[PDB]
Amino acid sequence: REQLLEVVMEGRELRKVAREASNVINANTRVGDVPIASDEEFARPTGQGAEIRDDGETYTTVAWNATKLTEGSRVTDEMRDQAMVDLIERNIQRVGASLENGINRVFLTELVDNAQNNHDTAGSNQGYQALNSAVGEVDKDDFRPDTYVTHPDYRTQLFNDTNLAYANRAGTNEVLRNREDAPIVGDIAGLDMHAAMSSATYDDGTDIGWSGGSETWGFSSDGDKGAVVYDRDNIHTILYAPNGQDVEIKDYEDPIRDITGVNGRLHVDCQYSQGRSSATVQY
Amino acid sequence: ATETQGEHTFPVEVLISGEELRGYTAGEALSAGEPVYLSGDYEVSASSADGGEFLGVNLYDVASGEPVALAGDDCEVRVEVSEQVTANDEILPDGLGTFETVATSAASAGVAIVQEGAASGEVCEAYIFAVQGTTA
Amino acid sequence: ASSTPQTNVDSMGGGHSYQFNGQDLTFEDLRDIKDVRDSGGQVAQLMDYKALLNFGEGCEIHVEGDDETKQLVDGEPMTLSEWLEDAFPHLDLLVLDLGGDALWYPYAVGEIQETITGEFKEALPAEPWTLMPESDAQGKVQAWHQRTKTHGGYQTQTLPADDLWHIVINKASARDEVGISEVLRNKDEIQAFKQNEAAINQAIELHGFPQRHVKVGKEDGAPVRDNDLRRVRTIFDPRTTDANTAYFTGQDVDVETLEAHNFDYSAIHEMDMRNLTTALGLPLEAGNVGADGLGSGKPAELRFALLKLAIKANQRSFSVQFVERVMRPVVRDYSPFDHEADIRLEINDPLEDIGEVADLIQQVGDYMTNEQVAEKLDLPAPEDDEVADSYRSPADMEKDEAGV
Amino acid sequence: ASSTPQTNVDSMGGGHSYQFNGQDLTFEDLRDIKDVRDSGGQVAQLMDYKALLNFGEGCEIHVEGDDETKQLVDGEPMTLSEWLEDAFPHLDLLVLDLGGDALWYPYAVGEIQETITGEFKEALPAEPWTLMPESDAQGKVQAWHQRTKTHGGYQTQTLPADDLWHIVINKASARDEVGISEVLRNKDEIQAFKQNEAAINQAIELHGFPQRHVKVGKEDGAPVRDNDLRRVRTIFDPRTTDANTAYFTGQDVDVETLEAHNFDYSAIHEMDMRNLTTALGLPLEAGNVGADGLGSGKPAELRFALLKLAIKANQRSFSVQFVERVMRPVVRDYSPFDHEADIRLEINDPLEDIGEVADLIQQVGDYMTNEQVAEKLDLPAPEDDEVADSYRSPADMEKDEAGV
Amino acid sequence: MQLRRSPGMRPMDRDWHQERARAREQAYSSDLTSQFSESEIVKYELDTAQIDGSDNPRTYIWNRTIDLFGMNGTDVRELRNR
Ligand SMILES: [K+]
Ligand SMILES: [Mg+2]
Ligand SMILES: [Mg+2]
Ligand SMILES: [Mg+2]
Ligand SMILES: [Mg+2]
Ligand SMILES: [Mg+2]
Ligand SMILES: [Mg+2]
Ligand SMILES: [Mg+2]
Ligand SMILES: [Mg+2]
Ligand SMILES: [Mg+2]
Repeated sequence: REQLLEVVMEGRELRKVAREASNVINANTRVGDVPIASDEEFARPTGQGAEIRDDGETYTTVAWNATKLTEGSRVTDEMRDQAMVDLIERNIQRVGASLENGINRVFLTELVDNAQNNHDTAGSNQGYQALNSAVGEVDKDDFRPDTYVTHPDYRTQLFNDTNLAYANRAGTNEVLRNREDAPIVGDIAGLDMHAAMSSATYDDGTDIGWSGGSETWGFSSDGDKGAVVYDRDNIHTILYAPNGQDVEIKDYEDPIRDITGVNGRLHVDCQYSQGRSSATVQY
Repeated sequence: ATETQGEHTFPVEVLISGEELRGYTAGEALSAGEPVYLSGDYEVSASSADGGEFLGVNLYDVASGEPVALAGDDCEVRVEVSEQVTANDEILPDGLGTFETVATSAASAGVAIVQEGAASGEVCEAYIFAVQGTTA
Repeated sequence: ASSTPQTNVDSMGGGHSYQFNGQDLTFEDLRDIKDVRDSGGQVAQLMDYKALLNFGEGCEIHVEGDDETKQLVDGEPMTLSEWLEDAFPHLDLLVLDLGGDALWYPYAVGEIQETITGEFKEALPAEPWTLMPESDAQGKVQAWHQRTKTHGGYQTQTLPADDLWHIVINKASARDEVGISEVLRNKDEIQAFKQNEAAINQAIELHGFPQRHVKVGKEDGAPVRDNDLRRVRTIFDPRTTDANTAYFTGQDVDVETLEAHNFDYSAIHEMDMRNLTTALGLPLEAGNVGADGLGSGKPAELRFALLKLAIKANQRSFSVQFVERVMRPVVRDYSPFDHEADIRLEINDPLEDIGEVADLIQQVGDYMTNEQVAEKLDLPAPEDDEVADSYRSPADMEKDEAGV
Repeated sequence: ASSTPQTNVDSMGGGHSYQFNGQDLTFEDLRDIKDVRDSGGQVAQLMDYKALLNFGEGCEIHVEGDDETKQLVDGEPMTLSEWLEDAFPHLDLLVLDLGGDALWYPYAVGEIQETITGEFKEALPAEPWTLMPESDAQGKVQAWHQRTKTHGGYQTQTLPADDLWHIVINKASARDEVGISEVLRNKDEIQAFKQNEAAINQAIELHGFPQRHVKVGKEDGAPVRDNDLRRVRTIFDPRTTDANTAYFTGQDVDVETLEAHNFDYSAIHEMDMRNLTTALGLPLEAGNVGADGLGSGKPAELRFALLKLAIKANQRSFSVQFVERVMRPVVRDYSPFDHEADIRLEINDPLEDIGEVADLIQQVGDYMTNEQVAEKLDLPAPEDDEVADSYRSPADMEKDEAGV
Repeated sequence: MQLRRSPGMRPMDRDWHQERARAREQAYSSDLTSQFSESEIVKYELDTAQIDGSDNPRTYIWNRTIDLFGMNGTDVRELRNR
């Protein structure tokens, strides 16, 4: 009586945060514009009885062009019958996961590359003082950040900081106990959200079909960008789908060839409303 | 041809895209991703080193006399190259189960065009666009 | 305890896509159910027999303390039961329609419709293959997504859960507010049946009848070409032949026969119908197929008990949801009565025997009120309360009153 | 004696979900049960028939001496039965769901739920494949661990044993709080059935029908190549042949037949169904399969008695746990009545013939009170206590009172 | 696209497990070429299975030419001291 071991062991799963960590727009069109107002100015010293000169509101836009992201799979119908598990369910899960990873790559690459401020730690004081300094850099441009996005090496280094690691310095032992799941990690330097990213997420340009970003994402070597401190309301992830609100997964049979497949799609763009509202932290 | 992921080696999925698959008989033992040519009536064997021997790439490992699935032309495939290649390079069966460039071969025209470059001994992605046979 | 469910419910986010489902069923699966129902033949007829058994015998509305509800509706007095029977005049048909849909599809679904004056008009069913629910982290439906064929373009829209209503007969679990299609649950069995039926039909054509094989020429002799056979074909042509045609030949022509090759297609049909009827929960007899031994005695009593139990379970499940989600809102919003009253909708037993009930009434009527007898016998109760509530027959009370 | 157990149990040192098979009950095992349940076909229908037999006939609530409990609940009287009947309006459906789950899974499990104002709403079941108990060193459940599919991953949580409830029909021993799933217990028999079904279906496709074998060429004569057979294939093509096609040939073409190779698949079906039904404890007849001699007389009387005993055993096991672990807490925590009252929940016998009960009432009614008759006959007892408590029929008391 | 025989898919196929289990139970040596088809070795990747004959029951079963004691057919790994 040959009873098989039915279980399949999972691969590496990346962290997905872009839907929470940015303003999501569910667009009505695959291309579109967000109107931006000009900065506030100072009123003008004027002589009594003189004409008041104009300096009215002026406007521009940031455009979105939601790039179609896709992931497909095809299997011989004969194999669907012989599979140890629901092989179509597994491919649906993979296809959906590849799209969520796609969103997070578009988001993180916009976030890191187009941040207008930077704090260079010069290999020193890299924990709390770097977050506070990066908030200071955004504050000098008169925006207020509320979120930070973080690389695994930055997280690792930050939780060695005695200001977080000693219970009396943190006012709480949660960082020592529960690490990134501690409430203080999401409530630090005036920031009320932490978005833990995966290392593979940023577009290095080494992955197929992708052309890389301008920076290095990491926190291991001279010049790596390891965290971004930013205003969550000033970075937009724009999602477009023709057949609904979100990811569309379609099953199909080949009409001729006894092949079944599953295909996922979503259109996504990411754009800063105000790139000055964001600062990278650099190794 | 292989991805490495920690301890693990995973075989690459050979066929990227394409609907034109056809079934043949193996004239010899063959392995997934090998270029093959016609060697008897509906019988395919591994391609030799220059032009005139290519119908498609074998999609799965076979013993002699087993049925073979080919990706023919119109398919995009993940294939190992024996030399460093770049986008737009035409490539040709190498005689070694790999491909190589037309430029390196004695031939003058290829069977597939590289879309994604690779180092020597590494997986490129290429579009198969032509077959080659005995012209004399 | 608590006022919100504290166990989770295995359902949030639709899997890998939400407002359109990833793993869970789709508009294309819904149209697959529609195509099975539409297509006719044996499978369609069996699932229509299932609908007729569960819902075809009609219904009765009951209210506990109905007399206490007496109120003037338009100067005329009504009870809540009288008002509901006026609100839902054709309920027997509606129950069969919705009851059919909720066996085929995961749910029956519909609207409440008003007159222009804003009085209640009807509970209007919607085409169930056009609609799918969106549900929350505790598994409750919050919106309905519709698409319809509309001059080729799919008109597509979203409606709140607030003003639609829906009913689920078949559930994955007690918390499943979306339900299971019996068709999609048995998709493979339905296909296996259809494939085997097609295979039998083709086998009857090829093998059910003898075929004439004329062999021409002597063995080891002169060969015969196609044009030579064409002239012989003209002589022995079955189109031209008749029942008593005789043949004259030389020794070098043979009229052989491919005999009809025996195979028990009747046994294959029995086996197919057994597999399908069991998969759809019906007895084999519903498929116009009999079985040895099973047609008699306690073996019969068991299978018809199993069928009646299945029907009672579906009927209770439907009746509760129809009262709670269709009738109570209508009483609340368009009626002067208290909607918190104990309304019930009974659905009749399709296999009840009036003769068995009459025997029962003869044997034990002495222990039954005339209202109980009238209800068992499917009659209006007596017009006089003391006659309805008493245990002597009304005809016996009449002859007593005549004696007095 | 003592106030705590002093005999040990086979528990794995506590912490684990230790079960009958000397190991740990995983969420994989739980979802394997869900897969047998949801996947349809014959095994699913049989375990559904098992649930319907045990719990489909509905329920009745009794409290001993309940007329003594009369109390104002909301400025108006109730007895404890009347309060419980309002607390659990749809108990027939709940009993069927939980009783089904407790036959499929090792346990049925759920919550108590409250209104926003904090009075009792309902006992709310939870999805049993999602929840796993943790036993201590004396086997008692201390916590419930839950994991559930959510938006492409899983949520997970722990809940205390203190505010869920659970019911176990099948036990390893009278001390087992984890229970045993009949689906896991009979996993090999279920797989053996499914494999033999697949084997028969495949064997019917290959061997159930005749197949035409055309042989071409003279034996020891000229060879025929594939390209030559390709033209002969066109002539005897089964796709385009019809019932009365005739053939004309030379002597060197033979039209042979692979006969339908007779095998008794009907007997293999019977043997599979016999193995499965007996393993699931159903009678053979539930499988749409019959057998000689067993259909009548004392052979029938016995197997129907065995079925009814198996049903009564499950029903009592369920009823006790539901009263002790759901109803008594609900009375204690949300009711003005005494929870120590002698409550019984009884589940109806699915295989009663009311005709046999009516024969009994005819024969021996002279020895039963009108209340006892009404209870056997499944009717409300008479409204007036003296007639309810008397022995002669209410119709006889009426005709004699009318004689005054 | 992935066929049932394709190298990345073999571990999903029930037959790949069933047939590798058969091969281990049937084997009388690690020398696969002595015993298995070129088809079997390729299709079931039998080089990667730990085949050696140690899983074959007949490695452990007695089969003496004369047996006065009914010892033949006993499997030594079912004895008390195993
Ligand atoms: K060369
Ligand atoms: Mg624009
Ligand atoms: Mg001026
Ligand atoms: Mg200005
Ligand atoms: Mg700046
Ligand atoms: Mg912890
Ligand atoms: Mg804060
Ligand atoms: Mg193409
Ligand atoms: Mg001659
Ligand atoms: Mg010759």
